Parts: sequence; structure tokens; C-alpha cells
Amino acid sequence: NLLEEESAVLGQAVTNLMLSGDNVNNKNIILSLIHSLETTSDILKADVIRKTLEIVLRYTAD
Amino acid sequence: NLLEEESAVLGQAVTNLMLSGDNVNNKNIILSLIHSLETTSDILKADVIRKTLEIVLRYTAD
Ligand SMILES: CCCCCCCCO[C@@H]1O[C@H](CO)[C@H](O)[C@H](O)[C@H]1O
Ligand SMILES: CCCCCCCCO[C@@H]1O[C@H](CO)[C@H](O)[C@H](O)[C@H]1O
Repeated sequence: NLLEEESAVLGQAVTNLMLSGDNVNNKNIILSLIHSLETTSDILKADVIRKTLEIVLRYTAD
Repeated sequence: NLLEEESAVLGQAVTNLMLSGDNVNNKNIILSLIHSLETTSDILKADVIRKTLEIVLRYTAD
């Protein structure tokens, strides 16, 4: 499925925010994804986080 | 991971809303999850959607 892996990454960011008791909003999702992107060395996993970040950025902007 | 499968379901609901051009908010996520729950006959998959719905409900209620 187009966007399947991205979905899972996005869903994890949302649950992670809820677990830390933070607000689920665009800013915090972005910061969480950027944090994930910066802490992954696996370029294949990095690709998935980057696409997820892009989709959130475009949804946020639009 | 505890909450791993729930994460993926929640992430899918969020992407599905963005694809249909709808607002990403609590109401619409809940409605999307209820729709998924009502259209799944696989009781193992249903269990995951039900847990995801519960988590969103409890986060929403605060
Ligand atoms: C409205 C919000 C716009 C967000 C645009 C997402 C960032 C653009 O995508 C960028 O494209 C290039 C490769 O093609 C760069 O080298 C980056 O790797 C990539 O993130
Ligand atoms: C504040 C929002 C509460 C919404 C509760 C979601 C559905 C609750 O229903 C049930 O709760 C029980 C626990 O009390 C059981 O353990 C069940 O697993 C759960 O489905």
C-alpha cells in the first residue's frame, strides 16, 4: 500500500506524544519525526521517516 | 512493542483522513476507527481497532 509504512511511523509519533503526556499537534508531531530521523542510521528506515515528515509538513502548510 | 499494532491502525486513520481532504481531529479519527471496526470481520484485527479506539477515547476525554 502506498503510504503504508509512513502511516505506521506517523501513528507511532502520535502514540509516543500521548505516552509522554504531550499535546498532539502539528508542531510536536514534526519535532518527534525530526527526532526519529536524527536518531536512525538505517537509510531505508530514514527514507520512511522523511516521507512521513514531508506528508505532515504538506498537510500542515495546506 | 506494547501499542505497536494500535499505532499502525491510528496512523492509517490519520492518513486516510488527509487523503479524503478531511480535518484531522478527535471526532473524525474516532468515526474512522468506528467505521474500520464495523467493516472488519476478523476478530483478531477487530481487537486491535477496539484498543486503538479506546486509547483515542481516553486521550480525547483527557
Ligand atoms: C509545503 C511543505 C513542503 C515540504 C517539502 C518537503 C521537502 C522536499 O523534499 C526534499 O527533496 C530533495 C530530494 O529530492 C532533498 O534533497 C531532500 O532529501 C528532500 O527532503
Ligand atoms: C474516558 C474514556 C473511557 C472510554 C473507555 C473505552 C471503552 C471501555 O470498554 C472497556 O473498558 C474496560 C476497562 O474498564 C475493559 O478492560 C475493556 O477492555 C474495554 O473495552
